[PDB]
Amino acid sequence: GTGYDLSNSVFSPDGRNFQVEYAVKAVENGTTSIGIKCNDGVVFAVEKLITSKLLVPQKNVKIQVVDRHIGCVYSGLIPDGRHLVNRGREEAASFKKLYKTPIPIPAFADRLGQYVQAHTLYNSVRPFGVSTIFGGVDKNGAHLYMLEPSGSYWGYKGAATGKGRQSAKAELEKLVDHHPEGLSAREAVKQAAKIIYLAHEDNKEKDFELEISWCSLSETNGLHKFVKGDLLQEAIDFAQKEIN
Amino acid sequence: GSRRYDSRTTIFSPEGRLYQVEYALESISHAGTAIGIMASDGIVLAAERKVTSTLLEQDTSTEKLYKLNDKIAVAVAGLTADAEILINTARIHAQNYLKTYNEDIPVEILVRRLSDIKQGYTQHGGLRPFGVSFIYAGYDDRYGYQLYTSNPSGNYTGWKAISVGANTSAAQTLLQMDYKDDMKVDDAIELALKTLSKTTDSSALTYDRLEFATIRKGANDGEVYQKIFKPQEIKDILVKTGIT
Amino acid sequence: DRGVSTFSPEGRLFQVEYSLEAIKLGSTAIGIATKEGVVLGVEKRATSPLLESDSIEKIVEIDRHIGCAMSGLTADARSMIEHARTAAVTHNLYYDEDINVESLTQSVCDLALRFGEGASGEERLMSRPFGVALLIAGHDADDGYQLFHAEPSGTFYRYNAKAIGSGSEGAQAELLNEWHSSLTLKEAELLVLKILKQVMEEKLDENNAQLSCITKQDGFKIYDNEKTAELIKELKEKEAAE
Amino acid sequence: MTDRYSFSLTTFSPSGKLGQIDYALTAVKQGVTSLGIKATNGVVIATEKKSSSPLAMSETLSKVSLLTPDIGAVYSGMGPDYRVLVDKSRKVAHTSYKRIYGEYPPTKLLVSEVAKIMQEATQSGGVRPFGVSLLIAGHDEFNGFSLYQVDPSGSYFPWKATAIGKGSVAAKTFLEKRWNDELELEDAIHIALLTLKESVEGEFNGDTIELAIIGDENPDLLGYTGIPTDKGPRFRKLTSQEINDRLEAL
Amino acid sequence: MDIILGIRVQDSVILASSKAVTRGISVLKDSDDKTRQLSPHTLMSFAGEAGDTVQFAEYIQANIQLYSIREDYELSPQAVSSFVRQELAKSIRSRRPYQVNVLIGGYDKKKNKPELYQIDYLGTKVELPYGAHGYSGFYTFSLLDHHYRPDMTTEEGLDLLKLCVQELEKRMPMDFKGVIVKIVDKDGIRQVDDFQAQ
Amino acid sequence: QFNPYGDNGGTILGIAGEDFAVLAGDTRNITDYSINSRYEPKVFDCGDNIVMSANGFAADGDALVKRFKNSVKWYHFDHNDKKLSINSAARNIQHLLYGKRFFPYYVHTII
Amino acid sequence: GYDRALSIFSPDGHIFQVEYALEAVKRGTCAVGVKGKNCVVLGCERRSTLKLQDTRITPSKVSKIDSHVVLSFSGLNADSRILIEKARVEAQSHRLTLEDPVTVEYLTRYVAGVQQRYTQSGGVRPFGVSTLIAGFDPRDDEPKLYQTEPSGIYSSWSAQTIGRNSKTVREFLEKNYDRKEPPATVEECVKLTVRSLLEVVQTGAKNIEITVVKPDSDIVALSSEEINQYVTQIEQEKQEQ
Amino acid sequence: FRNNYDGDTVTFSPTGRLFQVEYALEAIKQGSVTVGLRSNTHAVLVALKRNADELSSYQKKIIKCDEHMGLSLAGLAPDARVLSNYLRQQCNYSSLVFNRKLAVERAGHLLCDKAQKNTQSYGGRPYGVGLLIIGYDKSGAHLLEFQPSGNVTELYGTAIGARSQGAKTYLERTLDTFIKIDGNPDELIKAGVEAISQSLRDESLTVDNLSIAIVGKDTPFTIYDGEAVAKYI
Amino acid sequence: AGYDRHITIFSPEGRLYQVEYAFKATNQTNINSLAVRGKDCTVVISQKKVPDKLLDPTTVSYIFCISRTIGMVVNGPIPDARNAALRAKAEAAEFRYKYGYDMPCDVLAKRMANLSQIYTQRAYMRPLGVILTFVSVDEELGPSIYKTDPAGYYVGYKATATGPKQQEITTNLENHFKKSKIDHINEESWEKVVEFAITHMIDALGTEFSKNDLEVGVATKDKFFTLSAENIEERLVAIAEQD
Repeated sequence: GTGYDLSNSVFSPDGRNFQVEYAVKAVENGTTSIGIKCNDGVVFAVEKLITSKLLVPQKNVKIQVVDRHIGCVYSGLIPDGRHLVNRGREEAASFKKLYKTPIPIPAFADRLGQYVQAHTLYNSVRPFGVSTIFGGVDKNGAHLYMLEPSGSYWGYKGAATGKGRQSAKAELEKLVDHHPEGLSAREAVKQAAKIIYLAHEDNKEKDFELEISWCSLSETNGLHKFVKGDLLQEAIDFAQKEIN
Repeated sequence: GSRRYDSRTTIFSPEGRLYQVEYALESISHAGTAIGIMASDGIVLAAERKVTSTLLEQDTSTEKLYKLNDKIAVAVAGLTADAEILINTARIHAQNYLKTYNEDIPVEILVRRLSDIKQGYTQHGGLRPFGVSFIYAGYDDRYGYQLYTSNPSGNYTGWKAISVGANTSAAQTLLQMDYKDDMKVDDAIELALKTLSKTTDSSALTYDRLEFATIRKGANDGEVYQKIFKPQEIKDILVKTGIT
Repeated sequence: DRGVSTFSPEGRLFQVEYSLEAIKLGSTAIGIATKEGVVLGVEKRATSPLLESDSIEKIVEIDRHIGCAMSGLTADARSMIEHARTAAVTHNLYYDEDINVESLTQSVCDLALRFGEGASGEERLMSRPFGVALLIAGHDADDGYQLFHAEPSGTFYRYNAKAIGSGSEGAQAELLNEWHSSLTLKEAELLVLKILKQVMEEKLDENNAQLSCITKQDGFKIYDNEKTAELIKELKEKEAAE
Repeated sequence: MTDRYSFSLTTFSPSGKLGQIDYALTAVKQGVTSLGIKATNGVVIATEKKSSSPLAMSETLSKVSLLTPDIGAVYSGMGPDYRVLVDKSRKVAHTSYKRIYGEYPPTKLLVSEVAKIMQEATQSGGVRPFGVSLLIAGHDEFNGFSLYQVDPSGSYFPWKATAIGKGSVAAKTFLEKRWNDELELEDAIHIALLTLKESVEGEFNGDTIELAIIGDENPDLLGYTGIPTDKGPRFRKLTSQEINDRLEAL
Repeated sequence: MDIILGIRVQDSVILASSKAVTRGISVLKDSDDKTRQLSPHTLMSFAGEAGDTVQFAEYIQANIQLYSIREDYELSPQAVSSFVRQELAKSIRSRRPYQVNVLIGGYDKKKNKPELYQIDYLGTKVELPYGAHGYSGFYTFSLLDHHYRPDMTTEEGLDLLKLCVQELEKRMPMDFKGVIVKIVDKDGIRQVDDFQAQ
Repeated sequence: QFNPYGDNGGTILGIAGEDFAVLAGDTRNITDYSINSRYEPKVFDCGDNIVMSANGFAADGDALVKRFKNSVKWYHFDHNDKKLSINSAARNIQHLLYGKRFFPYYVHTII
Repeated sequence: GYDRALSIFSPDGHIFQVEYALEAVKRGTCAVGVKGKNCVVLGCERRSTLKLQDTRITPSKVSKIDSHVVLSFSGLNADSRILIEKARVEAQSHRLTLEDPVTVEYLTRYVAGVQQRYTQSGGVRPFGVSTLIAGFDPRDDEPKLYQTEPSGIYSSWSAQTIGRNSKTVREFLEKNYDRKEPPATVEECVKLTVRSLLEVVQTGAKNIEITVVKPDSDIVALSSEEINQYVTQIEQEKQEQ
Repeated sequence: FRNNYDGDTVTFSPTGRLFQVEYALEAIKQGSVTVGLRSNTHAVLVALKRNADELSSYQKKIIKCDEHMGLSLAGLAPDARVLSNYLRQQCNYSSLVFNRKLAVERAGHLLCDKAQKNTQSYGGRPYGVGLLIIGYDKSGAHLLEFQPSGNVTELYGTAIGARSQGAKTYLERTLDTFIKIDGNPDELIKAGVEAISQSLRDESLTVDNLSIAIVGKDTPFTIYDGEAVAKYI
Repeated sequence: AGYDRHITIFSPEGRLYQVEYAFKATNQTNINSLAVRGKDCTVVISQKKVPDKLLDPTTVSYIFCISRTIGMVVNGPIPDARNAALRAKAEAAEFRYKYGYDMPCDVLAKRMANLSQIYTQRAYMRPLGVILTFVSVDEELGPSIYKTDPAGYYVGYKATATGPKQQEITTNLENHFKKSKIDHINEESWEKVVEFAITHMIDALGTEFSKNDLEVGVATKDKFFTLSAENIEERLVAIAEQD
């Protein structure tokens, strides 16, 4: 029959979970965001559509840090994204409290994975309306991840989700082939600023505001930090220049 | 959510009837017939075993006559399993009463309790009612021999003779026709077998398809005695009353 | 089925909007606030001549300086009144003073949206909204005489005059013209009595209608039949006199 | 989260039927045949080890389980439902009896306990009835040998012999013809093997058939000595070989 | 403690309970009725801890009265005492046990015989021809053991009781301000308004 | 064992004039024979023209004052900024204190 | 765990489950109550769908809540039992804490509250019962008669009836009861009650039971004959014309 | 379509929408207009109070959460009470435990998170009210816009409610002007009123009809109603 | 009525459609795997497909290390597989803590099968769309393979296969054993057992594999471990020098 798509934990005859797929739709309808794993860290960037001149510039920050070494950016229903970081933050706090060492990126990823997957087990909850790109540096270098509303996640060389994920992935794959030896924090920051600018075409209608953050074992000491001032403007230029 | 699959077992019909109770009764109406007849010197409980076999161990079987107390017994019509749940809680109420007052529980008090439990599954909890109807035969020093009846609704009433289960309409007419206040236990025993014998949906009325019990006050003693007839005893009496 | 706390496509809560319909079917209740006190009057509306009309209590005292009238499923209003009386008394115990009319109302309205089958926000145990609206009237040192209209929505409004119940829209239009910022308590009394008479299916007498008021001096009082009957007559006269 | 299914999933239909229970029975009907025969000095329960693949190890999956040293069970219907029932059965025999009276429960009582667990899954909120019918065989000092059948409804009845599952009707008929109240245990095992043969399509050997008995005490299977009153378990699962030895004189 | 005596004669049970209520250094009242009627034919006297004493009695009374209306029947004295014993037996292993001792005197209309039950706060129950709680037994039992007879008339009972009370007034250190007496028989419960000088 | 209480010394005084009132208190806070501070305010302005001081065990005195000040704040919130009359504050404080009837605020408070 | 809202509002502003609760009351056997000048009389009708019952033990209709108050009802018998118990318990509790038996109005207000509560609580359906409660307030001789329904609403009546054909019997009472001169006698009050029941019972000597309640816990139910004698003297009143 | 996916907040539509939330957002549009704007020294809330009858009052739409924070509501009043009360507690907690005033941006996050919980679980309903939060903290003047979907945004100015778009275009135009009304509250307020009027149509803001609140550098959040706002009509 | 297809209640035929559809989900990954038992080791081969070039190949796996001795390969969506992995690890760690010895492979399989059976009976819990294959060298049973499914069913195997092309792998293996007449790969080294495993994986699937097309797990006395791309390459080279 039908109706297999009205309840969350229901398997359709083809073994799918429609409510989780519908969530993905809300994710694709959101701003484009990305991640780039360099040789000693990771960079995060995201598009911020400027609805009007009334939005105080540089204020409504989207990227979030977890603990002190993890960055998270997401596309889709923003409130769902914050909800997931709050959990992440509790998850990292708990882990550190018992084991003393800050939570390893892979371990953190599964914590978020298990939690999100949990919201696809009952019909009393709704799946998350976001795809998240998060990562950082730990005992064994850098790690970049992307988590889907289904709870699925993997390690990535580069990742993107949202409105212009195709343009993004396209550019990311190029970088992957042309740099088998690994990009650098400094370089990834500029590159990321470009991918965002290019990917902004699928939304060239509204003006936007770029946001970048990074976690580099050499540029930030393995601590997550936002790219501001000079370094930021330098990347905005590098983009505006290669956008023509 | 779950609301979708909630049958709502405890609501009123536009006519002011309880759906589940009515259907449970409809269920009981297909159960083996059970009869209860009160004489001046005792009570008689007779029931027809619904479905049997050559291989069914009748000596060890019990599906319609249960001992609740030393002075109270019930005849069951409906879901045996449901009945056993109530039987057990019934047996406990009796012992709690005994422990508290150091006197056997008056027959009505025990029936009202059990009926109250049934009434509950009728007003709250969202669970299906028990598909059971009881005929209580008991004795107490305040009303002597008593005969009661309770059904899925939780309603109970007293009788001189009554039946529950299949073809009660016919059975009740036959009893109303030949019952006399001055009867004697033996008269009652004979009437009970005659009634079943005429309402049976089976070929003949053999002993391997009957359950029989009597509550008398043994003249040579001064106390009450319950007797759950054994296969042979049922076979005997069946020959005497002329059913062979 | 559908949740008891679902939003209609227009941004309204079904159970609450339907609640308002049940209230329309209720007996008319009117309140008028003057600088000399507030008057509250209701339509007894007995369902038979054998029903002893004075056992109809649709005007109750909350505290000495607060009283209220109800319209709709009146049985639903018992716990609201219980809650209100407890609130007013409790406040006095804690602060050695009188609860402000507005606060008391706000407390009652706080129960309003406490319904659901498991609404995430606390523990709203109540399967449906109340099916009755209230006219809360009183006096206090800060804002003097006040008249409030508390709905099952959880919102309340202050009025100089207000009618709720079956004859509400008709009666409200009336109050619009009749009310002015310098009415006297008596002008308010006769006025409430008149509007009731217009919308009541029955011929208003001191048996199927009840008046009451609240004044700083004597507090909330429910007018006894004899006192009201004299006012009925006085109305009939002033009316026949033009 | 949290089970918000606190209402019955099994209810009465206008005809008075309890649908879910019927369907469970239907699921039982598709199950592999299993039977039980009560002799004068023992009881035998048997079923077919319908291997779902030749790569699977048929031993690892036993359909005949020991509940207490004198009680065993076999089924027809949904194996997983049966597996958990067996765990619950073994535990209830301890919690609600052995830990109270210091002795294992008599067959009827345990069966009664099992039936209760099944009755509940017929009325409790948020669950479906168990899709299995069990045949429990045991022996106790005051009741001797017995054989019971427990249905998804929670009902149970004592039998002299019976069968459940796929070819229950045919098998039940064949048993009514060979059963008498003077059968010895070995005679019952024989009749069991014959009855089971009709219900089996392919291979019929001690590796495709599972059969256990409740008979005399097995001191050799006790594990220790020194306590006179402890003579060993009456429950014993026949070995692949022991079955073949009998299939020859079949 | 207070005086609590009970004497079971041929056709009735008599309960005598001291009237004094002392709190510290002062005797607050001298007309206290340490009794509660549980049912038309069942009376209960009591002594013990300051507040628990009446709280308990009234709790029992309410329960027996509720049973009477629900069943439209009066529980036998035996049934009532078993109910009371169980209440006390629960209370003894609770957070704060009721420290109350009681005498239950009733007339069993069905057996047509008077019955006396003594039950202490531990839930210890026993049926007797006569009994007491506290030190009362110590002074009066030798007299009762002596003059008591199963066929005594209510009048003889009241006389034996009078003798007991005089012994109590002679040898006991405290002034319990006399006793209030009550009789339970086939016709209910009545109070001997004249014992201040019988 | 652990003792939840302590004595911080100090003394306070409250005098009601006909149309004015005063609440004074030394500013010395002590522990046994030691001085913890020569200047540690003990009398406070709690708004709505009310002055208060809870002398005795300093931790409790601070907790109370802090709790009462918050009470005034919520009073305004819940009663359209109605000023809290001295008599109303007094009744309020009675409840604050009695709330810990079985683990008292070891202070003598005056307003 | 089960807390589904079973009693909810429908578009027209109705609570169907409570509406249907009343439908169950209409199906119940008729009950009537009329207050005299110094007594209240409660009459009920007995069904006959099945007759061969034991009248000694079968639960009767008029129940005592306390020695001075009784309660009769129409609707689901099982449900009525739950109300009687709660009321009886509340009657004892009230005596225990206020040191005075309940007034008839208090006891009625209580029952009504329990009923109202079941109209807006999850996981429960309303009581399919409507009641008549009557008696005399402690140390008062003025008769009291009240009525409650599934919704939780209540009020007092001079005379009232609930159950099947209550419409009919109410009319009789409406054009047969004078507030000016209420049945000044227990006898002329019990008669007015039987007359109102005969309009619907249709010759029911064993199908009619009356209970008389007087001040100071004076309650008693008549036996077949006593009533049968009232029916008799009444059928003559008709023929004598 | 929609009909089968708007029965509650725990259901996504085939296109990734949450109707119950969108329906909630609809209650806001049906609500009376309210405006907010801020210079670098002050933040002003100008809200048009709406009346039921001409015998009724004009429902209060401005609430104070602390001495340095407050908000204006549009939509389900009861919900604004719940949210404003929750906000009052957080501001209160911050002061008591940390002796620190809660940052306006922090209050925004807290609101968003409370609102979000009511859009992912069965049984609850989204809040049906819009909020404009203004306040002056350690980083200056701030104006926030809260949406029931859980989205909170920091703006220089904005408006919500019926015809809100009128005033919203005005402000977006007057931007460079009002954002510099530093040190002069009365001017800022006049600008607020000259914006709220851009959404009129029915009547014209009166004395018992207008409601204004302000907070700033040296101005504890305060509310002006009636005659106190006469000098602005 | 038609809801008997949404929650796990019986259908008129006595079926549980949700359990059936859950089985359908196990093939979503389009991955095939198989396990075989050596003389003293257990091996599990599974296809490894990494479609995206932006993925970090090293984080793509469906094989898990449940304990020092138990290994688990999962057929089905990764999020459900990771849910089952975490639970199994927890169950195994606790068993050791409470009972004093390592949880046996078969027992863990039974525990996981029982958990699944519950989702089969309780309405609020959905089944997990996965099939779990546990392997190890049990201290009492020797090389072991136990597999559970969404039905809550489980059994031990001499060898087994799972995935879209399960039937082909199975018949291949069946044939080999009918021939060899023993229930295991008579090899002393696990390296040769891994080679047998991959060889038959190729025959049955008619496909060639590079070192990055496979994923291998090996269970030996007191230790289960997975092979590296290079450990596998060495294996691939060996099978090459024979064909």
